[PDB]
Amino acid sequence: SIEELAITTIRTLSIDAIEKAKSGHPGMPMGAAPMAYTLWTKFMNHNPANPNWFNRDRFVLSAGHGSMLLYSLLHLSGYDVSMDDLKQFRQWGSKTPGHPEYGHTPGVEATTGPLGQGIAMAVGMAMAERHLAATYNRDGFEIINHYTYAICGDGDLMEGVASEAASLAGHLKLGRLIVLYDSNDISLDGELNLSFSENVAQRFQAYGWQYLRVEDGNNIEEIAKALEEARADLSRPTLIEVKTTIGYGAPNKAGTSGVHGAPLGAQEAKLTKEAYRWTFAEDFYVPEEVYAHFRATVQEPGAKKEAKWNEQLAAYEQAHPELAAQLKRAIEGKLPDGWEASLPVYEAGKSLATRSSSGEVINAIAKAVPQLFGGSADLASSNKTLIKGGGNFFPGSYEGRNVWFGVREFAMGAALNGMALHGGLKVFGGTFFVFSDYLRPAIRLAALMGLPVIYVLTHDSIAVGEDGPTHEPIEQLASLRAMPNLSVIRPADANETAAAWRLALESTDKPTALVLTRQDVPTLAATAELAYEGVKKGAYVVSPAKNGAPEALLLATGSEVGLAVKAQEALAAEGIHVSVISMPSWDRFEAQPKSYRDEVLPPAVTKRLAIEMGASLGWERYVGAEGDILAIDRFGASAPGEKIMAEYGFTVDNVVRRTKALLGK
Amino acid sequence: SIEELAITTIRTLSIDAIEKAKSGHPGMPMGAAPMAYTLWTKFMNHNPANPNWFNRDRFVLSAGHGSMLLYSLLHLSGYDVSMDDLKQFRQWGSKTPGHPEYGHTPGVEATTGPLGQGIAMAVGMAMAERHLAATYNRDGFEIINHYTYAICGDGDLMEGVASEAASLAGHLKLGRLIVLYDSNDISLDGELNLSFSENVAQRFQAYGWQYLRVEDGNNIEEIAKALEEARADLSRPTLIEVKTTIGYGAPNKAGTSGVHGAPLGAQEAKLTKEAYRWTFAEDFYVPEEVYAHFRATVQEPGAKKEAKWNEQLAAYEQAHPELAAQLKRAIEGKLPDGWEASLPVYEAGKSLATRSSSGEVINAIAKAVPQLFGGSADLASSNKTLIKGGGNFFPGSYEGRNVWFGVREFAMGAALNGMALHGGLKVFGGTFFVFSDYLRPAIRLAALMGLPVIYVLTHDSIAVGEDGPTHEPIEQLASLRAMPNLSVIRPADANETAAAWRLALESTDKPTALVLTRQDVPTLAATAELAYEGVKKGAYVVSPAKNGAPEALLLATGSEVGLAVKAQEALAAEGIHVSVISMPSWDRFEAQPKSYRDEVLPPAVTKRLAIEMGASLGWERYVGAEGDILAIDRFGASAPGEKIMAEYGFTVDNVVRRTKALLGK
Ligand SMILES: Cc1ncc(C[n+]2csc(CCOP(=O)(O)OP(=O)(O)O)c2C)c(N)n1
Ligand SMILES: Cc1ncc(C[n+]2csc(CCOP(=O)(O)OP(=O)(O)O)c2C)c(N)n1
Ligand SMILES: [Cl-]
Ligand SMILES: [Cl-]
Ligand SMILES: [Cl-]
Ligand SMILES: [Cl-]
Ligand SMILES: [Mg+2]
Ligand SMILES: [Mg+2]
Repeated sequence: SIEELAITTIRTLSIDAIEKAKSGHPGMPMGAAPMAYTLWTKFMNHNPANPNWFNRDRFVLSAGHGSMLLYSLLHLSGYDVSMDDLKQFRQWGSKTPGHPEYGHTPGVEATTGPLGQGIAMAVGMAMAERHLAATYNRDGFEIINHYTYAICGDGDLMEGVASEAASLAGHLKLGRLIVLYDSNDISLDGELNLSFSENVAQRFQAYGWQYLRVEDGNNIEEIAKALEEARADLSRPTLIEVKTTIGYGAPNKAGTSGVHGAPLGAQEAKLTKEAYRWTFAEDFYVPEEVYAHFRATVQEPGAKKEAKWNEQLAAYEQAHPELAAQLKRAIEGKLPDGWEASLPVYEAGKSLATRSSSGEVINAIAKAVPQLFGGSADLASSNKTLIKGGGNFFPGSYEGRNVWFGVREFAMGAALNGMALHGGLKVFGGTFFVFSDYLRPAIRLAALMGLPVIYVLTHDSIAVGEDGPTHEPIEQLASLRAMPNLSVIRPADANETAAAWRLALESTDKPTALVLTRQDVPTLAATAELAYEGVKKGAYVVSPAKNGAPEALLLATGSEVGLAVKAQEALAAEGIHVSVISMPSWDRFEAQPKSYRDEVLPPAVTKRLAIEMGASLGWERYVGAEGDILAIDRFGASAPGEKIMAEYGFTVDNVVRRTKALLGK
Repeated sequence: SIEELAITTIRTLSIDAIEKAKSGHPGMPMGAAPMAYTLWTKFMNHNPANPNWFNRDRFVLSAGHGSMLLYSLLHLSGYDVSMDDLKQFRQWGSKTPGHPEYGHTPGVEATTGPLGQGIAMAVGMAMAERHLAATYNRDGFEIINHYTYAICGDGDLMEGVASEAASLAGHLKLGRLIVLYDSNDISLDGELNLSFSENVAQRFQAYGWQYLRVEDGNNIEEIAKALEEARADLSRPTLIEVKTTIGYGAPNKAGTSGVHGAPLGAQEAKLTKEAYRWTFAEDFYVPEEVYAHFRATVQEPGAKKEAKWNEQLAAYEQAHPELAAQLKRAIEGKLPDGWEASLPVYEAGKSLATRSSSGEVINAIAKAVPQLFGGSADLASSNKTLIKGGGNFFPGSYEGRNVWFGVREFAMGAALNGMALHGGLKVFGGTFFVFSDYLRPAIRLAALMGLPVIYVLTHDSIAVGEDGPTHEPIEQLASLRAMPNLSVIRPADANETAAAWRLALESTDKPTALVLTRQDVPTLAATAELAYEGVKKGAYVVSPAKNGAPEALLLATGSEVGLAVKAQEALAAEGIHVSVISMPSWDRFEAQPKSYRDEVLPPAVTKRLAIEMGASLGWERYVGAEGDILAIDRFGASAPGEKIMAEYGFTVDNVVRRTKALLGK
């Protein structure tokens, strides 16, 4: 049968590439190839000629170690994955990295490897599909309509982020999300029973999922059957548990954890090929009949599906020209001409938390930017993230723009990544800066994939006060500044906050963390003028010395900028002139040339005090060896916030006092 | 009824404390007072006169926003929490912080606030209780035998950490763990149905838990019946869903999310006490007959119980004097005198990954230190954590010392906090450094509570190779360096690894992260002699300049110390003389006096190159303004590790070219 031979071809390309690499994970591709074959050639709607076709079904390999299965299917389907690419598995600069990397392989929809997260990112994709369908499907035109598939394994189902995401997806009745569970009773350290014994069916049923079981993971009629039932039932996400033998066919290693994560070896790979009836003498061998089978089943149907969808789009264009022009910009990642003029501008004196001015920026933008979409992990009323009038994102009204993620920071991070990968949306999530730790691995995959997600991180310091040190960030700032390709902006007032929002929405290729206060911040007088370009360049001179030549520089961020300005005013009354530097974003300031940075931090002004309510790690770069740091390198406390700040030294007097010491006065 | 009157006292005290603080969370205490009084006064075995009684039931309030419910029961029961303490809720330095703080309050077993983690810490405590029962109990002496209780809310049960922990606890059949779920259909933003609609009972049964439902959370008899059923089924852990009205008794605010986290206000407070029939008209008032009731239900029974256990203990001493002697030492936190003699010492040049030398050290410490208990998150084969011959921690064999946490990093981390809090064990957990992000919030809780937990974090760098950038740490070091009260050690070789393990085990008041390699690192010349004092001082000259007069300093950590010594050798062969500095721990170095710091880092020697395969943040502190940093501020790649390290510039020839450039040579 041609189906069997395609499946053996997949199994054997995967083995050989892993042998040549002397590295990788054979056991999962060997057992999962039939289910992956069946989904890829019989149910999934995609076009190898255009992996960016916007209405394609989205596929996610959550069990990322199995990546040679993905690459085998990509290559045989005619994606731009060549045979030489498969012979470069796990090699420097290749298009077949050991775990799936989005942006490095055509057709790969998401970077996985960190277990659990792929499922949750698929949930994100399925949410973007329903929200987009409800925004653009009008008057008989079903322009957004597609499934989200994922293959996961035992480890994915032990990770909490996948529990969070399954709960959320079932709650939202995401009927177009179908997960195939590679259920092989094996994890990395040995038998599944070492660590895991849940009734997975009963658990996914408690979330509101359709559960289906495949007894024989090699029987493609039982698999295709399960897939038909899953695609039929659009009222619930589906989990298809497919019982497999890890390393199926290896006479000595099938069913053992030894086959999870190291090459079969030349001896056992020979015996496996014999067990497969794979007669052929050559390695990396694909019979022409297999390329032909894949042409017939995938390449050629895929191009007609997309052609036929291009026809429906052209008619929608003519029927609904504005709506289609909006959709086309959304797909292209563009914002509506002139949206930015809708941003608020705040006068000096006006005092409100930067979480509150964030709240106002959001609603101001939300009208001008239809593509904005997001929410909070059960803190909308504290983070100030609600889009008023925007609607609740619910199965009865997927057009609603407010997502109620629940107390699931980590699912929220990864769903956000998934929505951004889908395309068509600008997306944000809110929580307390301290609990940004709960989604830390999702922030990392955003950075690695270069996804311009936006984190709304409020309650940024010890000024939080009474809820105490579990709720008071100290190190989180430093911990994000050290992450590559993560933009971090801690705006100093309402105007820097609108600037920060603007830059974050203009980002195309990296996540932005917005660090915001619980407590009021009075608006500075220069920021209305300078914030957008000032924040654009990471740091600037928000308040220059009045006598032009500063005797020392005060360096501050967020709320502390106001503190430093009031110290400046006290100091100049005494005849001591300093320049205050706002430093809303280290990463963007380091992106500028030294010509600019030297205009902000003039080398001749060696006396520099840093002022920031957070760990000191890193501050020596900017204050230098004659400078001083006023920071916090200890945990906080449970007390009114202005009192903590005082006992920790963030007072006008102590700033003046430390500045005077720097100058020998 | 005296029962009602005590329950109403709890409620009023909670309301009054929040009013006076003008901050706090009345909703949960108001709804959950009955269940907590029932557990506290009728089932828990505890002694207010000794909160450290070792065989007490352990209680954790996972829903830590309800702190005043805990402080009320502690005050009323005769723990060292005064009325003045209750009147200082949420104030500076007070014994009643806004969320419970272990070590800041008598009777408080864990710091909570961050949702989900309370349940998983309680799982760890129950794990501790069974490992210690299996170790010390003998026929006729069930000397270790007590329950673990927690109270959680809806938010706890959305958190991934509590799904992981529940799964593991069901798998481990921890029948003595009983969780009371305050099920009030409300969360912080509104109704539970915004975000959460699952069948909790069905999910928890899928884990292997017993599920019990109390329909009227004010009926203390129905609560008592569930606790009796739950305490009687020791084959499974129990979840009791207690249907409660949040803010019960407040005629306006009961059952709304506005009573979650703000004071009632004086009006609603008056109206609430009216509904309760509380007519004393004095804030912070306790009827004398309520104290007397708690003294009859808690104080006197508690002293009798500990006293009976102490009689038991002395009987156990007589019949099993050696085990009783070992038990007493474990309880008091001591290590077997002389244990450190057992640590291995490695000849120079012996070449071994520090994960493998960690493995060796682990089994050396384990043979000499019975109380060592630990495991990995499905990465024992790769982290090298297995205790050989130590047995498997299962219900067959709770005396087994190897714990299979599964792919549950965060539950692992939180459960380690639980075991350290219980007392009597030295605990560790293994996973990839890059996946330490998955347990970040529990690392923070260890630091905050000062628990000498040990993290075994292998695969520390790009040397990991073919698995790619999702698996290669970059920023993790900087992220842990910035955290208060966390010790981070990245040993240079096998001897610094031995010394690191020794210091992490010797710790009493802070956790320790061990940053270990995948790849071999040769053992340096001088570490056999210098490692212990050297790592103890955080940084030390490991290879001083041959001629005694350094032209520059090479600063390095971990596997890069090797590289630095080769460069030094090459440099010396051209007439250039540099000193090499090992810095296994920044935190330990900063704890040295300046006189010693200036001796390792002579202010005279301005020309310094730091060398570390991770983010640059904070190295300017040690290289200074005329310094240079050879670091990695980008993500990694999929390739053989050697290939990546060379492309990223960690080669002998490149360190030499940098050093010469520093010296204008
Ligand atoms: C978050 C995370 N933790 C740990 C790992 C290491 N790891 C990779 S696969 C795996 C488990 C393998 O078991 P399963 O998912 O059942 O896959 P199978 O071996 O059956 O292919 C683990 C722990 C990981 N990649 N991500
Ligand atoms: C990890 C984490 N996320 C968010 C918060 C903020 N927060 C505190 S309580 C809560 C949820 C409130 O619901 P529930 O747990 O049901 O408590 P109830 O209001 O019913 O007392 C949230 C999100 C937190 N403390 N920790
Ligand atoms: Cl608040
Ligand atoms: Cl104790
Ligand atoms: Cl203590
Ligand atoms: Cl004995
Ligand atoms: Mg498996
Ligand atoms: Mg609730």
